[PDB]
Amino acid sequence: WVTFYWHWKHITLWQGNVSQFNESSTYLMGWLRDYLWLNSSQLINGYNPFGMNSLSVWAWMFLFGHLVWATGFMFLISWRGYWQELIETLAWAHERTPLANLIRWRDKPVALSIVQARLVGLVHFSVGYIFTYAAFLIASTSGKFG
Amino acid sequence: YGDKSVYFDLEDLGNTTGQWDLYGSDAPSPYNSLQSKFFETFAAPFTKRGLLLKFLILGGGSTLAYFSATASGDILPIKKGPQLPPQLGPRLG
Amino acid sequence: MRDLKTYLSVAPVASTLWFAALAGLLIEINRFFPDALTFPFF
Amino acid sequence: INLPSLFVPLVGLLFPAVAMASLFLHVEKRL
Amino acid sequence: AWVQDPLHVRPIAHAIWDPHFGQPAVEAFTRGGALGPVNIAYSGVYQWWYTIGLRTNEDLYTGAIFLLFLSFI
Amino acid sequence: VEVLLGASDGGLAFVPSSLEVSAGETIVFKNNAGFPHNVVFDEDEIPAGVDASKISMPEEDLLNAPGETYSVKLDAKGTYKFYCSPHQGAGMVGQVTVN
Amino acid sequence: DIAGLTPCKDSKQFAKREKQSIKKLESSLKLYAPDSAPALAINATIEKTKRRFDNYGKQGLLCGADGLPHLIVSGDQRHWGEFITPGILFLYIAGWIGWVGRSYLIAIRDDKKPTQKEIIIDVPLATGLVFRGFSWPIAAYRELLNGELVAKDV
Amino acid sequence: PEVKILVDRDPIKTSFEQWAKPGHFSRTIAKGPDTTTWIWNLHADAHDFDSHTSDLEEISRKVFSAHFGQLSIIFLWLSGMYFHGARFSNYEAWLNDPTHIRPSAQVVWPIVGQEILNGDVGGGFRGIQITSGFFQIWRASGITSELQLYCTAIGALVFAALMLFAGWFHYHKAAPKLVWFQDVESMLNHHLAGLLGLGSLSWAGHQVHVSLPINQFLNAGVDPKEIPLPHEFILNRDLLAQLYPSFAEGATPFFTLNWSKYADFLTFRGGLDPLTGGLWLTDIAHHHLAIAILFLIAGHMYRTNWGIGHGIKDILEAHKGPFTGQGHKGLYEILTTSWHAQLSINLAMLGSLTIIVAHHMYAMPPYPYLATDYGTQLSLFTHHMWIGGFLIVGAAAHAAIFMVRDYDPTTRYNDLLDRVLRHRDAIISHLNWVCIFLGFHSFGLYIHNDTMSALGRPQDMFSDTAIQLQPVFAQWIQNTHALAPGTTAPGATTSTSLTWGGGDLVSVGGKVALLPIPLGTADFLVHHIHAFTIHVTVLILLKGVLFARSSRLIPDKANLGFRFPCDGPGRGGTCQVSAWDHVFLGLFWMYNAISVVIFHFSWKMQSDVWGSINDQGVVTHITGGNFAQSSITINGWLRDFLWAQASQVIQSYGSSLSAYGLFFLGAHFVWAFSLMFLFSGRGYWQELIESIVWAHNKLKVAPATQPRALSIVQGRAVGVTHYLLGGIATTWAFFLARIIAVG
Ligand code: CLA
Ligand code: CLA
Ligand code: CLA
Ligand code: CLA
Ligand SMILES: [Cu+2]
Repeated sequence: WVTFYWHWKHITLWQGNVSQFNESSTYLMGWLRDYLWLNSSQLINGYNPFGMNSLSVWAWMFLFGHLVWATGFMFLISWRGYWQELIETLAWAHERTPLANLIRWRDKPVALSIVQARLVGLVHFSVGYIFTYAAFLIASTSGKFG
Repeated sequence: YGDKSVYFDLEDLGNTTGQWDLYGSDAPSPYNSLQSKFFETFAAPFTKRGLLLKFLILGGGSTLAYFSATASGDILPIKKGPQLPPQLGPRLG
Repeated sequence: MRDLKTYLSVAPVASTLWFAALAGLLIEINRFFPDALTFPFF
Repeated sequence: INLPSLFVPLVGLLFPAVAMASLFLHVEKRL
Repeated sequence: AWVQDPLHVRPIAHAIWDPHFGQPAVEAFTRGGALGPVNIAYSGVYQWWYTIGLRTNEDLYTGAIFLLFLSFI
Repeated sequence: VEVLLGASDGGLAFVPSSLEVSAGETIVFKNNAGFPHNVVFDEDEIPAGVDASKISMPEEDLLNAPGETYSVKLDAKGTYKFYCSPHQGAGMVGQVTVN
Repeated sequence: DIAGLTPCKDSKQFAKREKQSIKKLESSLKLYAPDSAPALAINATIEKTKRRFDNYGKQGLLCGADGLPHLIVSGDQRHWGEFITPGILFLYIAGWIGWVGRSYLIAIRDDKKPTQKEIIIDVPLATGLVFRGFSWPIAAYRELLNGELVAKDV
Repeated sequence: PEVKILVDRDPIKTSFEQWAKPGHFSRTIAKGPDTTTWIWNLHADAHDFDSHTSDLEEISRKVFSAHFGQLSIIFLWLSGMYFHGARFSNYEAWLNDPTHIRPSAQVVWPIVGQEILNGDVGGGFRGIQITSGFFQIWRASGITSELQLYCTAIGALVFAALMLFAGWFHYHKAAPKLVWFQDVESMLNHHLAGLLGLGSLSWAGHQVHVSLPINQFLNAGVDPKEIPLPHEFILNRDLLAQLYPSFAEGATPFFTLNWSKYADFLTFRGGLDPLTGGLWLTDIAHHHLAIAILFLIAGHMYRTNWGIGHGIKDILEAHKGPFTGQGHKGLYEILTTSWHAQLSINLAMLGSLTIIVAHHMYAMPPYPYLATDYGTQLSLFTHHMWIGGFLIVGAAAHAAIFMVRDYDPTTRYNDLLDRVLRHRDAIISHLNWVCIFLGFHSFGLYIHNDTMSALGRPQDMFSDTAIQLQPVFAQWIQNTHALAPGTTAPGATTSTSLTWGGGDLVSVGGKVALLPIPLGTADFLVHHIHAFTIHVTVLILLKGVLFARSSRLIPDKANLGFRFPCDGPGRGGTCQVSAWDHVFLGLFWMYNAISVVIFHFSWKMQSDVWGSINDQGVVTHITGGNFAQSSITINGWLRDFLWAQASQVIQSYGSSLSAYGLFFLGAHFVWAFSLMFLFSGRGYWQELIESIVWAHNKLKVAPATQPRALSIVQGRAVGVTHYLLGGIATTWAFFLARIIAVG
């Protein structure tokens, strides 16, 4: 919230269009449309079926941060029991197959711990968060350069 | 073990725990001796764990180093470099 | 009747009737004094 | 002769290979 | 180049060497008057180092050497 | 004269955004990229020809698909400012006169 | 004036907004029969919109550069109608609600099966209790002074 | 042995005694509540009849009368729809000019300025444009006045009353007993022949006399009020003889077997009506006639009382082979003593059916002026897809409930069920591998395309111009279908749809009803994405069912019951090791799958089929074929589909589509809100409620029903339901706002 506020106020001040914020900042559709959807055109047009430009690396990272974030949901929603039983049937499958049971693991595969999974999910969530917002911020200010 | 209905016996735990090998051949070398004597004489110096690992790592490393430090422009556009004049930024450039 | 009076005072029904009455009251109030951003009497 | 042409593959390809092979070897067997 | 006209040139962070890059990407990323694909710095180290006194590349080289010395110690 | 709504870089502007055409000269607002681009006149100022629908494209309905062209004709002495209601907040506004 | 704002009645952007609003509705009235149900409904809301703007002008609201009536809550006496008298009214009503609820909870706390009287409201007791909220401020003041509003022993 | 009506008189007396008592069925509930958790339990186990008791007779009596109650609710809903179409609609105006007036059968009261939602739908009417497609049904049935709609509404009202009364009657006065329910042979004989056979024969009878002539008159251009009333078409027959000459012979063709003399109104044309953009009504009538004959014969298979017929037990236990031991022996005893088995079978089949219905209705539009009503088409497809998905997930839920509660090899042993339980690990391992492989080679292609495009290397991309992945099998099949009429379906003139091919675009009122749909590389990619998502949700649900009783993790999972939090953080952690938790995930993956499906449908339709036709025959589509080149990378979906299509809903504020914008934002909110329940655990919340309770106790305002945080299972349930509500509602708002604004 803090950084959204700062960025929008300044991105409207740098265009000499402060009335745009002053008027559309008082309702949340204004935040969605006039800030997020509006300032995201160049970024998502970093590469398209008609070529790419210097913003492409951000357009890529922007989607990267969306992927990471989303997979962070897995470790946060799905819980250990489910995965543990899936892993155990995977272990059966590996031990039972020709030409590959000749290879043996050295630690029995286990699902992640409970606290370990909460940690991994939080790390994914925050990394995705940081990366997608950094991509958007740098591409939306760098695109207009003002 | 396997006396009509029983399948458990302390004397033969491996049979009881299914420690079989379901697909091993127990057959003699299908390769002709002459052929065997040609390979294990030429492929011998590569069968030492530390030796093979160190040689593999360093040889492949210098392989990659040479092949990328001396690649030509028609292989990697990254070394061909730009071929056009550059544009200007929104105000800078 | 006695049991109907009881059931009509169970929590969900009591609260739906209460909130329907409250909604009616507020709706009528704003139907008579619409677009009120302040208290203009005193 | 272009210095990136040498250090970016070695540090991006060779070094992680060597380090991960060594660290797997160290972590995955008993002393 | 940046100390000569701080307002009309973009600062460069470091060069790009990515064998996965295509020709149009090579042409698209060569900015700032460089001879190849580069990244544009947004850390603000150019303005910081310019404010405190550094002017030439020799200054930055002495600085980097001194800092390697310091971290070794 | 042909005006491209939206830039190849995805920038929300007109191409050229500001220009001057001759009298009774038709101006074509074409869509280049970034579409739902809708060209809507300022309706404010613009001495004479004060109709709204004559040059304006009604809100809600806008240009559809990648390349679309809403043909206007002006033919009014004076200067007019054509913008895009969804994007006029990102600076996608333009001024076009006919002296 | 306060915070650089100007009296909406004398502002220009406030008027421009009113005329623009009224303008679009008039367009909706057109393309139908002049005295039709839909047209009559559109007229009604046009008059309603004109009344709202005149009411805003009359009440002396403050308008900024967008012409929107801003609300002052600093305590300036020219503006108590915006926040403070509605605030006192709210506090009264909310104290009414909370005091009646607390009164009820205390009254039913003495039966053997008190949860029975919580999932199934004793409406006769509730209707006996609702109107003490009218005097809830005096009752609560005297309960605080008595020392019986806050439970000791906890 | 023989079959008869067998009843019990007044098993339970109607009374208000148990209404006063909350949770009378549960002994623990009946007594009363100590904490807030008791209130939640009261609702969670209200309809779980098989746990309130153990008698099958009582369970089935309750089930019967609950079905009656549900039928009554459905009838009330139908009567509400018909009454709103009669009183608060512009149905007659729409009937006069269908392709200019927008259908709308709901107005709002002018209370707080909400009358802005009463938008201009045309026809001297201001209301909320509806997408139910009810106007198309009423027009296809022949309804021309609002008097007919009033009569229909009142008839459905009295039918709802009748259904409610029958529900009361068959539970409190005359309740059947177990041997009456456990008769499935006669039940099937009656539902096949009586409900579906007679039902469809009766509907074909309606269409032959009412819809065919009235729609003929309407398509001839007659003013709707100048059309004869339907009963006239029955009284005066030459009225029909004029439109349809072979109504002159009058049923003697039906007995001379000169059925060809009926070729007038019983056709096999196929394709669409070039005037209405729907199927030929003379084709639909013939269809229902044949359907009726088929079902009427089919409801005569099972033996009830007269020797002839089939014993289902015999058919089942006749089927067995060398791979399956004694398969199908013992299933008849399983499918007649457990309601959950039947429920899961029927739920799976009904979900499959609903989704087939969605596809066939988009492809072969059955109603007049439906195809060119883009909003109705999109909404109908999306709604039926969602319904089908939910039903299919419920199938798995109840299969698991059966496995946990009613499966018993001591008394009811079946061989196939046992064998599958015995190699469940092989099953799940192979399904796991298939999911992984399919996920790598469908979504991995999208990631490869995205990076190939971002590295300025489009030639290396998996596209129609760089590296083609052509669905040669689908193309071959649809070309086989296009060539079918005349070659291998000689009695048909047009292919069964227009998506097959042959050219023959059909338009209505300057809008495109249908044209051949082309399949390129993007279609290949997205179809494999579909296969992937379906396989993964199947994996989750099947793993939940097969491992519901026991696993190598916890050896006595059935004793913990079908639904439970865990068995402690032992063996490493057993969070959500129960069958119910598997259903909770499947809903997440079902959501993903159906979302991707409806996005695919919407984009492909707005890109290659819908659009406006013009004077030369130049078709400008909604998006100029942007699906063939932009849908191959994820950036294309985010930019060309969501960002582009999303603009309509964002600009909805200040107009009559403002409610859609409001629902967009509100659904975003409630979706994000679900995450609070889905990411946290009840321990933190209990510990916080502790101090809140302290704050209350400090002021003698603490409640007696002790406030507890929700159960672990309830928290997951609140989290999944809010998530689904949020996501589905935001998609609903987006679709509707977009297709009503651009359509
Ligand atoms: C933390 C400081 C730092 C960082 C982040 C980078 C980052 C980068 N350097 Mg670099 N470099 C550094 C310090 C650093 N350098 C120093 C102090 C020197 C000596 C003056 C060099 C000399 C150097 C050369 C010659 C080249 C790069 C290149 C590169 C780029 C390609 C990646 C690579 O090949 O690795 C770096 C390759 C090296 C040989 C660096 C070795 C020197 C450092 C001190 C190694 C430190 C390793 C240490 C044991 C681990 C530290 C822990 C922590 C970093 C995890 C990359 C952006 C290449 C390039 O230009 O890309 C276009 C290139 O050719 N660097
Ligand atoms: C975007 C977030 C996300 C992602 C990427 C996944 C991914 C996956 N899920 Mg998951 N899931 C998610 C969200 C996500 N889920 C959420 C929010 C929930 C809560 C409801 C679930 C619940 C869930 C369940 C219950 C299950 C899965 C399963 C799976 C796996 C399916 C098998 C497969 O597709 O193989 C292929 C892998 C992919 C398609 C991922 C992308 C692969 C990338 C593009 C390849 C790149 C390789 C790259 C070169 C790596 C080298 C990099 C180098 C630097 C190291 C898969 C890895 C199922 C499973 O386990 O499968 C057996 C399973 O049962 N998910
Ligand atoms: C030709 C005979 C016939 C017909 C038409 C039906 C029709 C129906 N049965 Mg039924 N049934 C029959 C014979 C028949 N059954 C026999 C012989 C048995 C076994 C003895 C059963 C046992 C049975 C069970 C256990 C259930 C049904 C159910 C249903 C309903 C299914 C839901 C539906 O499709 O909604 C379609 C809606 C309509 C068709 C609306 C019209 C409704 C008409 C008026 C129904 C009248 C038919 C009825 C048999 C009349 C005889 C009763 C008479 C004495 C008044 C449906 C209305 C389900 C149900 O009860 O739902 C409540 C269900 O649970 N049936
Ligand atoms: C013919 C369809 C059908 C039938 C008859 C049943 C019947 C039954 N199901 Mg079931 N189920 C179905 C379909 C069906 N299901 C489908 C399609 C799914 C997939 C979602 C499920 C998944 C499912 C689960 C996971 C469970 C059941 C359970 C049960 C049993 C108890 C249900 C209960 O009383 O809970 C009470 C009912 C409620 C609390 C209603 C909840 C309100 C919903 C969630 C909100 C819906 C929002 C609304 C649509 C819009 C918002 C309104 C709001 C904004 C005002 C019961 C025998 C439970 C069981 O234990 O079996 C023994 C069980 O846990 N079912
Ligand atoms: Cu625009």
